[PDB]
Amino acid sequence: STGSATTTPIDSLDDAYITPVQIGTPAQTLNLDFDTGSSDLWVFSSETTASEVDGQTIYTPSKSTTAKLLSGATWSISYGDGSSSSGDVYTDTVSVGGLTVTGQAVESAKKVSSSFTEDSTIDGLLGLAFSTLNTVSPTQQKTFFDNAKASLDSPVFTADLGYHAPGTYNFGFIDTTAYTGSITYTAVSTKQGFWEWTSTGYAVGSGTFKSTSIDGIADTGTTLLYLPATVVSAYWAQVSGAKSSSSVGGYVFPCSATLPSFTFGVGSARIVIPGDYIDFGPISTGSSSCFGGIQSSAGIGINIFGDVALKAAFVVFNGATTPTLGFASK
Repeated sequence: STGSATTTPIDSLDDAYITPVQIGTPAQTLNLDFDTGSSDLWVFSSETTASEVDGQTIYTPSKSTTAKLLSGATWSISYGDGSSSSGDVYTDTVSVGGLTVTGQAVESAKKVSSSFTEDSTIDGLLGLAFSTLNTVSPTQQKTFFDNAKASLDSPVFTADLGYHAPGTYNFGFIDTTAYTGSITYTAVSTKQGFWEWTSTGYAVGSGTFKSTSIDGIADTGTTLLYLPATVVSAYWAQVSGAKSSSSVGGYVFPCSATLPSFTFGVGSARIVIPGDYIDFGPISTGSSSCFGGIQSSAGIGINIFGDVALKAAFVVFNGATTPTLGFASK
C-alpha cells in the first residue's frame, strides 16, 4: 500500500503545516500537525475541557462505530516549546492520503495548554518519531507509521514541505519526480527516539564551506532551524544590524535587510536554504524588527533541523531495520 496527502501552511509565515487525517467510521476529518519529533497521535475531542477549545475540529469517539476505549490507558506530553496536553486513549481506524491503519491509538485530549487552544488551525498532532517516545501508559502505543510499515510497498515516508505553499507527505514510496539530482542518504541514531543524524558542515551565503560535524534531529514539528551558537553567530554577522535580543528571545534583524542563504551538508551533498526562507517577519505588527529563522540551540540541548531547513529539501525518512535519512534538492 501507499498514501499521499497534501500538507498546507497554517499561516503566511509557514509557522506549521496541517495535513487532513480521517479518523473513525464514518470518517471525521481533522487537520493534524505531522511531527517527526514526537510519537503521539493526539486530537482535540469531545472530551477536551470546553474552555480549552476555540475553533478546532474535534474527534467524537461516540460517533465512530469503530472506536474502542483503550481501557486504563492515559497519556501526557510536554513539548520542547513548553506546551503540553494529556488525556485518555481510543483505538480507531485512521487514514492518511488513502493509507488506512486499523486499531491506531488515537489519544483524546482532556486538557491542552494555552498555545494549542489559541491555534484554531491545528486539531492535533500526528507523531512520526520512533515509537519508543510514545507517552501512553501503562502500555506504550505505536505510531501511525509503525503500524502501517509492514503493509507499505517500501518502509518509508517522505516530507516535501513547501515555502509559502502546500507540499506533500507520501507513505510507502519515493516520488522520483519530486526532487532534482540524487538523494543522499545519511546514518540515523535512534538512541534518543528521534531521526537524529550528523550534518557535515555549513556555509553562509557565498562563503566557503566549513567542514564540521553537527548532530541534530530532522523535526517537521519545529518551525525554525536551531544550531550551535558559533554557527548562528557566523550567519547573523553577515546581516547588517542583526543582533540577539534577550527580550524578544533570539536573533532579530532589520526588516529592510536582504538575508543570505544558509547551506548545510549531507555527506558530500549540500542543501541550500534561500535567504527568504529565514525571514519570519515583524516581531509585532508594524515593527521594523524582523525575527530570524536560524536561532541558537544553546538552551535546548539538541540541534534541530526544523521546517526552515527541511522545506529546502525533499526528505526521505527510511524506516528500514536500520533507519536512514535521505536529502535531495528540489
